[PDB]
Amino acid sequence: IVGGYTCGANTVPYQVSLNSGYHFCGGSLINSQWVVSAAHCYKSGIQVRLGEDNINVVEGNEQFISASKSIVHPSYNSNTLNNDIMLIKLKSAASLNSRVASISLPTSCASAGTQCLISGWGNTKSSGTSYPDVLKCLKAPILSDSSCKSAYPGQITSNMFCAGYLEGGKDSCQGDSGGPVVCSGKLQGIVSWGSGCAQKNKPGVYTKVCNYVSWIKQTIASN
Ligand SMILES: NCCc1c[nH]c2ccccc12
Ligand SMILES: [Ca+2]
Repeated sequence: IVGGYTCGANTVPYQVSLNSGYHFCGGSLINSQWVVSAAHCYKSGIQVRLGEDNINVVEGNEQFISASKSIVHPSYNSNTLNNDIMLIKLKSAASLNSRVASISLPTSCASAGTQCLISGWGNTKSSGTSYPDVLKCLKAPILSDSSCKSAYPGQITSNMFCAGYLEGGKDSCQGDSGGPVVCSGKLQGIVSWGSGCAQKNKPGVYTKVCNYVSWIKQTIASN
């Protein structure tokens, strides 16, 4: 997260870290046994890390649980990043508490101008590289479809939205991928793609979770 703030430990209880020997992606806990992330985050050998703040230190609130299965969306296209969503099932159910908690799925899609919280352990520089150990947060508005389409001609599908600032300086970034965009207590987005981080006129692009609720529910119900 570029231009954000330190969230504070365990203040974003649904935020998970996906670890394959190192943190590679974020995710959102949506029930005791399932995580939602980006399809571009797919790999084998994932351990889900819940209750994290400093990802490099064991601070006492973590649960580390291996993934038993991953389900990439059937229509994901890695080239266009259309349908950039994936479910991860835990080998065992997390123990839910104040510091490890699920986030509700949307009942309706959020509008342009809604204020959201974006979070992650990704790069904090738009040109350099610096990775934070503690969770970073950004408050950002959803942008109009028209402005998003204008920013990225020919690339924005019905399954994506922009959030952020056209002026630059505040954005999600590398390593934030798969992480949450929560608006009014609902998961509305997943960190998906952008052109660089925090560049003028290149806001971040997010998977539109509201479009996937039926798939997520049905998938969970049968897996
Ligand atoms: N807005 C951040 C989108 C993003 C995800 N992974 C990345 C890697 C490099 C640059 C941007 C990104
Ligand atoms: Ca830790």
